This record gives sequence, structure tokens and C-alpha cells, in this order.
Amino acid sequence: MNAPPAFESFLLFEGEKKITINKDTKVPNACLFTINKEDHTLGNIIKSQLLKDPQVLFAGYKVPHPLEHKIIIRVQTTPDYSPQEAFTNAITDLISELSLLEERFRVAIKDKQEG
Amino acid sequence: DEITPDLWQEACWIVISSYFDEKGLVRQQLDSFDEFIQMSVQRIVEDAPPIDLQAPPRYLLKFEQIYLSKPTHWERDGAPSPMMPNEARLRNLTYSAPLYVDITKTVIKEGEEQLQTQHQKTFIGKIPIMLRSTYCLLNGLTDRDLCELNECPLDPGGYFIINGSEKVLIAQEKMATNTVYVFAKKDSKYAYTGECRSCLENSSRPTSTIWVSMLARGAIGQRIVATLPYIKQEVPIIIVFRALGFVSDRDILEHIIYDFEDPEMMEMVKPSLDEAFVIQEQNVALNFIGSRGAKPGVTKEKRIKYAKEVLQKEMLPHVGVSDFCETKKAYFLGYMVHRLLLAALGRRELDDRDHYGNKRLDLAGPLLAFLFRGMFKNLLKEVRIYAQKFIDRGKDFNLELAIKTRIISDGLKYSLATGNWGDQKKAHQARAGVSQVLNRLTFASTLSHLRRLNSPIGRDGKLAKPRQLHNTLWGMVCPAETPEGHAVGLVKNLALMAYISVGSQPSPILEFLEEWSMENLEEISPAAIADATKIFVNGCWVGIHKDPEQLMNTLRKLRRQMDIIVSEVSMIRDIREREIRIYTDAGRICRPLLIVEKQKLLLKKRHIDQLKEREYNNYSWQDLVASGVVEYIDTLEEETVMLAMTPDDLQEKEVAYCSTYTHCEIHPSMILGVCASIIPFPDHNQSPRNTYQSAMGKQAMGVYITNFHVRMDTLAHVLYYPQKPLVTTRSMEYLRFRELPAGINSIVAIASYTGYNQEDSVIMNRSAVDRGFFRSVFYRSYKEQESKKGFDQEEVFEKPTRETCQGMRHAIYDKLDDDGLIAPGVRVSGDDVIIGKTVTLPRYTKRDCSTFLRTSETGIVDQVMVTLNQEGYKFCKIRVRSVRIPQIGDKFASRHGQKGTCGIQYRQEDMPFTCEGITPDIIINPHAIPSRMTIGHLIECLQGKVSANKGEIGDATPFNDAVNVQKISNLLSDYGYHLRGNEVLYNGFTGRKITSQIFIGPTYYQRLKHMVDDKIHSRARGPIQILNRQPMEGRSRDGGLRFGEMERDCQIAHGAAQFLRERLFEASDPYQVHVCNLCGIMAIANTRTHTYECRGCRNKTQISLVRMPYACKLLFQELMSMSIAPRMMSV
Amino acid sequence: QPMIYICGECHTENEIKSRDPIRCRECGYRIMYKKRTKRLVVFDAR
Amino acid sequence: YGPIKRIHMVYSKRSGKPRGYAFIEYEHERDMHSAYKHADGKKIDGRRVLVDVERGRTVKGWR
Amino acid sequence: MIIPVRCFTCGKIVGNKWEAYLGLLQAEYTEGDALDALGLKRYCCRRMLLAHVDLIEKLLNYAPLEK
Ligand SMILES: [Zn+2]
Ligand SMILES: [Zn+2]
Ligand SMILES: [Zn+2]
Repeated sequence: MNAPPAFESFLLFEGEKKITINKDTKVPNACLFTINKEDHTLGNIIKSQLLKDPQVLFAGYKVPHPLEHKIIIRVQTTPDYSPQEAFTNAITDLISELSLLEERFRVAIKDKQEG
Repeated sequence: DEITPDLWQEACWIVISSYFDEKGLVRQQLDSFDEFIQMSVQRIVEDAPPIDLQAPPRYLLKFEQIYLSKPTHWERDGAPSPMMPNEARLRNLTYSAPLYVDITKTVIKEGEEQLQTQHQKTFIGKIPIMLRSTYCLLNGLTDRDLCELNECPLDPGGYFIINGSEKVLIAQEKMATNTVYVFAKKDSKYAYTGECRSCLENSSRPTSTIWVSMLARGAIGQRIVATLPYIKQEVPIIIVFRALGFVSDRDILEHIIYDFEDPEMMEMVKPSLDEAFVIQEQNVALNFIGSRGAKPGVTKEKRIKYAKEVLQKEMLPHVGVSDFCETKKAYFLGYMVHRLLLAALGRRELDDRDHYGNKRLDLAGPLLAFLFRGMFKNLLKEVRIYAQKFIDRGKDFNLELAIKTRIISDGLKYSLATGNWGDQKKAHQARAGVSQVLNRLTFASTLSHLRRLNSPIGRDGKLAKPRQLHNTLWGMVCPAETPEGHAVGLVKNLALMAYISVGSQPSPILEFLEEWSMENLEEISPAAIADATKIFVNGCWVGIHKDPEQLMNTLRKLRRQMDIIVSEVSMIRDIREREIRIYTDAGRICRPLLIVEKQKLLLKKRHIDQLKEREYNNYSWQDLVASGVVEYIDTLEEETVMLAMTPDDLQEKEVAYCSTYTHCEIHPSMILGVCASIIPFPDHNQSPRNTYQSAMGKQAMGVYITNFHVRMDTLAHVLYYPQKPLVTTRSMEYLRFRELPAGINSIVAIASYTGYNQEDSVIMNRSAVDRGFFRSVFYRSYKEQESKKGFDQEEVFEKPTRETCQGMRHAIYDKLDDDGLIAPGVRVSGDDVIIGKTVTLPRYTKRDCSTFLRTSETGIVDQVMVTLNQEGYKFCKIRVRSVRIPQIGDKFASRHGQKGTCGIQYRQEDMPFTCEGITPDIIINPHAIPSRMTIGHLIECLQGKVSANKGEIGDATPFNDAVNVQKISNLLSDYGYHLRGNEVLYNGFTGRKITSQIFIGPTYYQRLKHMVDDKIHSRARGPIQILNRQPMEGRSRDGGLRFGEMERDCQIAHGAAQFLRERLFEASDPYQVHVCNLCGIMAIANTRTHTYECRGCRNKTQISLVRMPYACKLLFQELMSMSIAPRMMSV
Repeated sequence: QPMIYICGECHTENEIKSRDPIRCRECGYRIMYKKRTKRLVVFDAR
Repeated sequence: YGPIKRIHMVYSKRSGKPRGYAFIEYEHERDMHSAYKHADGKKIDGRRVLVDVERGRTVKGWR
Repeated sequence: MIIPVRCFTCGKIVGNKWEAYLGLLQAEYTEGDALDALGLKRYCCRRMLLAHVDLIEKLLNYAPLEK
């Protein structure tokens, strides 16, 4: 009667943006990233990678509601830095880490398959 | 030879299995109906008086014998063919068999010119048959043969089939008859009241209740009276004694007081003597009695006659209704007073109205007999008038046309179909609730419903005494299985080993006693009653004895050898009170128990050996009872019995507690019912919780019956993947829960995860649900038939058409076939049509009467059936199938009362997990454990974790000292898990460990039919009723919600007047009327022609419009009907 | 147009037209079952 | 039509196959006659069956 | 009524273990040793094979609707 489609969690709706940036007015150099059709899989890795950046004063994620499949990520950086730049570098760093982890896994698989 | 303690646990359960292998679960229902067909019906026919009618020629029409064939069905052609139960449930027929009685009509006119004519096998009427009974077609059939007939071998039976509805007779509780009970009412003119509901052995009239009361102190002392039947005025007991032929006060007291050396009793009866001393003869006493009644004959002659027949027929009929029995009635009436004096003098304790030893269970046997008796009389009546109006003309008559077989058939059919116990006219004096629709939601509910009891005290009653769990519910009834609504304690459930007596004749016992040294009542002298012991039989005082010790030892020896006395006979020897009451009546709830010798049991090891090879040497429970090892004990006999919970109590202890045991329990777990036996470790949980579970086990989904694909039931929930409980009791093997389970073993974790499981809620694993976790299917059957009642209008199944049919909704009828019925495998949604039916008119010459589907169903047609009903008309059944996936709102419940709805469904990735990839299928809030104290839920979660890792099935028998929490913990530490069940979990969102080691393990959970899709309801400008223009009532009618008085009071406190107005006036029934400003009565308004006038005042200008609810306008109209003039004055 | 029905006892596919009392010409059984439709029904394996 | 005291289904002596005919003994003589008219023409297992009083030991000169 | 395909908790295939599980029990094997030979270590999968009731075997005792 009301069971929502399962693919509605990952597929973006027509006319809906994958990510929206809203400048926070409470404190300076802060932004809120409202990403649609995501879950804790991405919020945590981006959160953790953001904390490791010393120019990031605040980095957190939340799910407004589990039934929804969106996520909100708050990023506060130093005046000399920018939050959007941190969200970008955090992704670029994660991509390189996975690329390195991927290559090092093939080698381990190859070394194990041979002997 | 002796069973050692280590082998006891195996022997007791072995003995139990033999019981359930021979008797069964619904044996009390089958034996009742069986004895009714074999003895009751034959006796009711013979006990009827021969109808002697004469204008002259005369006819008696005496019946001699009966014959009841198997259930049969006669078509229109008349070909007799056998009808199977599956055919009845499908064709909406009645699973009844014809009753054939032999009649003999002798002509007697004059001159001894007699000649007899016998009509062998006269079809007198049809009788519904109990499934699986002796006369049922499914008797003795093997599991393979029953499968050929599309029947479930596990179906216990014990129910009827009337018009396709499976009806079951609920055993009705009632106060025992022919027994003296001395009560004491606090607010009444009498201090102590001794009543005795009397009824003859072969019941033929209602219970003639006689009271023997004592007047409260404040002439000189306390006077004793007697409220006899058919008399509206109290009568001194002495007057009654004199009316029976005992004028001398000495003889009277000799019947009341058996020991003249007790002046305390003599001083207490003196006031009654001095109150009635002017009367000293039998004739005057009878005249006085007749005068006190509501029918005082002007002449003293018929006054004496009215009293004579009253004291001979209505007063104590069980003691005897013939003449010359005045002595027996006096002796009993004397004992009736003797009981009253002992109660007032404190020499005896008052009787408890709740004591089931003083109650009787009216089963189908004693129940159906009451109807057949009352109707058989109506049949002989209709036969009398019919033949009477024929012999008056001086000619013979054909009894074949006189026998109105419709009487018995339609009668038994109506009673078992509607529940009203009585004639079709007395639909209000009869007691409803009997013959309820059998619950086919799960095997546990069916067994419980077939083993259900009912006390006719009335749910309206607010007295807690009858609803309380009396001590006498032990072993006979489940102390936990009982509803929690407005019927607590009244609606009960029999125990596993409970057996209600079927009934037996006391003739053989009386013969043995007479052959014994017992002395009759008329042969003895009252002087011998002092030291002698009384002997009662079914409440009838028979005689006395001198050495009662060896008497019971003899009677007990006879019952234990299956001798003249049957096992169902109860023999209570009250010792302080010298009475010895023997009972053979039906309804006496009893249970088996292991006899005990001086200090040892009679169940030796040689028996357990033979019971193990039960399939080879045909050694069953019956051979065990005949060996004198087991004994059927009733509630009334338990008072004189000293039980032993287990053989361990029979051993020698440092301090002897009893040392004189006489009986022993097979297993204490047998005190539980059906829905309570499935609970593991019920002795570790709060009692109400075990009760709430017993009420949920009947609502749990599963496989209610194996042959669910053939049965076209209106509502049936089937579970996709049923599983047997890893933590099970050794009683499930007999309830067949292992074969037809009603739940799934779930890996539950008691933790607070996001807070979506708080306040009796749970969080489910969406991935498990995707793999068939608790998934079920909903079967709904829609029935319809085309009626050819008359040529005026005839219904017919046919694809409607927009050009010929009138009442055709906007829905499309393309899914239907030319036959008018939809085909299986088709997808059907709400508002869709499944049966295209049209009715001929007196959109011309035919109207559409199609059957649409219920809203919010979205199901698929599983199959379609077409057949012929009793009237030879077409009858179609469409079973729709809808898969119900467990979602947010669906109710789940464990076996310990832990009920809750699925708060949210988390995927396997978002759920916690142990060091290994084991996510919990369900997560509950631990806050439900402390308040409810359901420790069994924790131990079950533990024993389940040991059983899964060990490869066995946990034995969670309630009372088993060989299994505790310590042993389970040690066994769990051997498989690499925490001995207390706790386990480290990892947060599924961040992977971080959880500081608090969570408790996790397998727990058997159940899904309840109470889903959210069947309860979600909304309304916005929907239909309204006809009487009052208010929203309808119910989801099926798209009704609205009730804004009750309590809501009106709440919004009043808030001061919200507009809301209270919008809800009660604008959103429920807004209406406009026109009233005359002079008389305030509703005027005649015509908005089309713009004219308003009040006929009364004859004015048409002083009219005012009023915006009032329609219900108020209806109220004023309902008042004006009573000449009341509610005038709405707008000024 | 044919509207072939099935029996409960013999399982014989017999033709039954409207306005005809229900009775199996092969065994006389009075209960008839309809055959699975020919329409294409889809079932999502979810 | 009535209770059956005993029932005898004949079988092939050498082949053991079912002959196709049986003898039914009712408890009362009256119960049988009720079946004589009704049983004849019955349909059992989809094949029509006939029923007549067995003349092997009643009718004179019957074979 | 018939052995499921996957385990509701983990997701391991169990549909191909019922017949093998029965073939072992009749070989005088214990329920635990049998589940170990099939590769069922977690108590979640062992639950499916040890708590299942083969009801379909009883549903096949009734003749079908079509011959
Ligand atoms: Zn007026
Ligand atoms: Zn057929
Ligand atoms: Zn698993």
C-alpha cells in the first residue's frame, strides 16, 4: 500500500540535485552539504578524512531520517581555507587511497595464487 | 523393577505420549457426541410416552429402536450418495446423517380386533455428525486414505460443519445437580441458605431448585423455612414433613437429627417446631402448602391435590417422582436441613461457589441431548395434531406424512449455526456463545478452541470472586491460558491431560452395593444413621454402611481393574463428615494420576518397557489403566487425595513431611494448556506475560492445517517458511507444533539501536525480509450464488454489459469470462470485479449485482470453484491470494508476552554484527525485560544459542531441575562464546565497537495477523448512513472515526469551541431547516419555488433558517412522535 | 468460449456451458474448478 | 443404503488381478432392497456400475 | 514448508543442504557433525537446517488438481 520502491534509495529523481551547498550563517567559513541518495557509507569516510585535515575545525555527518536516503555533512575550516576545497581534497585523498589499496590487493591475490 | 530418578524423566514423558496416542487432544468432544448417539438418542426415543389418540379407534405409535447411518446427501434426482467433509465445507452443506427409527402402529377399536403394522427404518430426521467421531467417514482411516479425501491427518476433529462453517460446541460450566450446597448471603433476610438443584437421572424438565433457609435473628429464635418450587411463599420445613406423612415430631427429627444426644441441634430446630404445631395431619399440611402458592384453590380439596403432585413431582425429582417415595424425600430433606444446622453451628465449612468439584461441564453430549429431547416432543406433538384431525373424520392416516422431519433437521442446524441455545422463537431467553466458529488461524488456536470452556456468569459481572484463579484449577485447567479483556477467568482452557467424563449409568454400582453389606434407606432405622456412614450416588441418597474403610478399598480395587465400576467413576469418602459421595454423571472434569503404594509407585520398569514397544505389542494407555497403575481423579476427589509432585518426594528425607502419599503426578507441566505449553521456561516469567502469550499464540501465523490448498476459508494466513522452535518443550511433540509450527527462530539482539525499538517495539533486518523472513500470504475467499427464488427476478452469473445492465460501476469488467467468473492467475486490485452477477428487473430488464473486491487488497486469484448448493443453484467460491511482507507496523511477539511492532527495517549493512558476519534479524529494547521480568526470554535466547552451536533441540520443559542457567552457560563457553550469552557488536554505520557487550542469540518469534495494511484507515467526504446523515462505520464501508464524548470533554477543557463545532456539526452532519418564529416547529420549506409556511400558525412570513445537525433534527422528530413539542425559539 | 472446468475427484477437463447444472460427465462430481488463465502475469522476485 | 456386514471382492485365481465385481452383505435384508433400485446406475470412479441381487444361490436354474 | 534458499541472517545458500543433511542423519550422524560436514559453522545457518520442518513432503500426499 505504501512500500516505497527499493531503487528509490539510489536513483536520483528528475530535477533533483545530487548535492546542494548551503552556507551556514552562525559561524564563518562553514557550509552544509546535503547529498541525496546516499547513506553512512560515504558520510563516515569523508568525515574521517576531513578530521585529519588540520585546517578543518568541524567535520561531521548526519542522517535526518533513516527512511530517507539523503545525508547532511557540515564542514568548518579556517579563514585561509575553504570548506568546499576540503570536501574535494577529502574525496581526492580517498580515491588515491582506494586506488593504492586496489593495486596492492591484486598483487597480494597474485602472490597468493602463485605461492 | 523400580524406576530410578535418572530414568524417570524418560518414563513420565513416555507414559504421556501413550496417552496422546490413544485418547488425543479433543477426546472429550468425541466421547461426548459418541455416547450421545449410542445411548442418549436411543434413550430419549424410548423415554418418550406413547401417544394414545382416539376420536372408537385409537393409535399409540410406539417407537422401539433407532438407526443412524453415515452422513449422506440427496441431490435433486434423489440418488443417495455419500458426502465428504471437504465436499460440505465447499458446497456450504451440512455434514449430517439421517436418523432411522422403527415405528409400530397397532389399531385398537373394539372387540379385541387388534393388528400391528411396523414401519422399519422411518426417516425421522437428520442429525449433524462430529468430525472424526465413530459415525464420521474419517474414522479409522489411515494418513494416506485421509489424503485421498483431501483431509489433514493432523486435524483432531471434534467440530461440526453447518452450511460450510466449522462450528465447535464450547463446554458450558454449571452448578452441579442433585447436591446440597449451604451458602450464606450477607444482605438477605436469611442467614444460611441450603439449595439443591435437583434433576432426574434422565433429564426431562428444567432444574427444580429448592431452598432450605434459616431466618436471620431479628420470633423467639431462628426459624427454618423451605422455598419449594411452584410456591411463591416460604414454608416451614415441619409443614413439608407433615405433608409427606410424618406428623410425629419425633419421626421428623429422626430424619433431620440422627443423634438425639446433641441438644445443640435440637435447640436450634425448636423454633421451627413451635412455629408449626397447630397442624398435626397430612391433609391440613397439604392444604396449607397449596394456600401459600400463587394458585390457591377455592376448595381445599384441589388445594391438597396441587400440593400432593408438587411434593411428588417438582420437589426433589432426582430422589423419585413416583408414589410411595415420600420416605426417601423426607430422608433427603432431613439431610438437607442437617447440612444447614451444621453450617450455622460451625460444625461444617460453607461450600464455595467456584469449587469445580461442585460444577459440571456440559459438553456436546449432554448439550445436544437437551435439544433432541425438546424437539422430539415437538415432533410427537405435530404428529398428534395431524393424526388427531384425521381420526376425527373416522379414517386411517399415514404416519409417513405426519412425521415432519424438518423439525429436527432445521432445529439442530439453527442452534449450532447461530448459537442461540433453544427454540428458534426464544432467540432472547436462550444463552448465546455456544457453537462458535472454529478458529483456523493456527493449529494452537484450533486445539484451544476445541478444548475451550465457558462459565455463564456474564461478562457484565464485575465480581472478582468467580474470575479468580481458584486452587481447584490445578491439573484440570490452564492457569495462564485465559483472555485479558472483559472475560478474564470466565473463558478458560482445558489442561493437556484433562478429561471430562462422558457419563455412565449408576445401575450396576447400585447392584454391587445392594449385593454388598450396604443397607437400603427404607430398610434401616433412623437410630442407625448416627454411627453409620451415608452413601450417595449422583446425589441420590441410597443407604448407609458400617465399615466404609474396606468399602472404598473394594470399590477402588474394582475401578483399578476396569471392573463393574468404570474409570470415570468418582468415589469421594469424606471422613470427618461420614458422607460417601459416588458420582457417575457427565461433565465431571478429571485427570489421570499415578497410583502410589505405601511408599512406592505402581508404575514399575516392566511397564515403561512395554510402552516403548507400543507399535508392536499394541500396549497402549488403556492397558496401563487396567493394570491398576493409573487412576482418573476428579476435582471433588482431589480433596481426599494426597498427591506427590514427583517421585523424589516419596523418598526418605531427614524430616518426613507426609510419609503417607496415596497418589503422584505424572508431570507437573501437564497443568498447562495448549497455548501455554509452547512457552519455554514459563516458570521463569511473570505470570500475566504467560497469559498474554497464550492469547497471542492463537493469533500467530503459521500452517493452521496441512490441507490449506483445498479449503476455501474466508480468512487464512499461511507462513512461507515455518520453523520449529530450537528451544521447545517436550509437550509440543503431542500438540504437533513441530509439524505445524507458527513462527520462525530469529537471531534477536536485545539492544537500543537508534531508539526505533522503544516502548514495546522492534527493529527488523530488511535483508532477512528480502530472503523470506516472516513472509506470509493472505487467503481471502469470496462466495456468491445465483438465486432463482422466483420468476419475478432471477440472478445469473454473466459478463455484464454497459447497454443492458443498470448498476454497473465505472470499473472495467474485461477480466471476467463469459461465465461471469474471473479466472485464476489474474491480478486483481481494489474496486475490481471478480464475479459478474446480474439480476433481472421487473439499463433495462436487468440490473447488475456484481461482487467487487475489498479496498486496499491488491491480490491475485489463486483458484476458482463452481458447484451447487442445497437449493440446486450455482455456487461459486473465489479464493484470492495476497503476499504480505513484514513491514513497519506489523506486530511480532515471542513466546513470553514480548509483543511489539516493527519500528523500522534496517539493511544488513546498517545493522550491527559480531566478530563474525552475524547480524541480528530482530532488535528489541531491553527496557521490556525488567518491568515484565521475562527471564525466560533471556534463557531461551541462551539455550537457543547452545542448541544451534551444539546440534540439538533445547529442552525447555518448565519444571526440569536437570537444566538451569549455570549448565547452559558452561555449555556455551565450550563453543567460543561468552557463557552469559553476551557478545561484542560493531556499529554498522561506523564500524566502531559498542562499549556495552550486547546480548544476542536465537529466539523463536511469531508474526501476528494484526497487520497495519488491514488497519490503516482514512476518510474524506465519504459515504454516510441513511437514518442519520453521518459517516459510516468500518473500513469496509469507508466509515469515519468516532469523536466520542470523552473527546468532546477534552476539547472543552482546551476551550476549543470552533474545533468542537467543526467536528460535531460541519464534518459529521451539517443540515439546514426552516422553523416558525412563533411555534418554533419545523416549517414546510420549498427553496425551488421560494415559499415557506407553517400550517399550524398559518403564517408564511415569520420563518427563520437554522443550521443544526441532522441528528438533532432527527431527535426532535423522534420526540414529536411522542407528542413532545420541542420549539426552537430563535428569539 | 469453451470454459473448460476441472473436477475434484477425477480431474477430467470437461466443457460446461452456462445455464447447465454443474455435474462431471466423466464422474458426476458436482464441484468444478476453473483452469489457469492464459494471460501473462508478471512476478517480481522481491 | 445400509450397514455392510461383510464385503467380498473377487480376484483372479491365477493372475490375481481384480475381477471387477464384488459381493456386498448388508446387516438387514431391508437395507439391501433399498440399494437394488438406487445402486443400479451409480457412478463410481468415473465408470458406471450396475447392481442386482445375486442370483447365484437364489434363482432356480441360474448359472 | 520447504527448505529456504539463503539464510535470513547471513545469506549463505542452504537450499542445497537439506537433502544432504537428511542423507547424513540416516547414516547415523549427529545433527552437529552433519552440519559441520556441510560447511555450516555460524549458528545462524545451523538454525535453518536444524529448525526447518519439511511440510511440502506432506502437501505432496494430496492428489493434484489436474492429472
Ligand atoms: Zn408556526
Ligand atoms: Zn469429474
Ligand atoms: Zn546464516
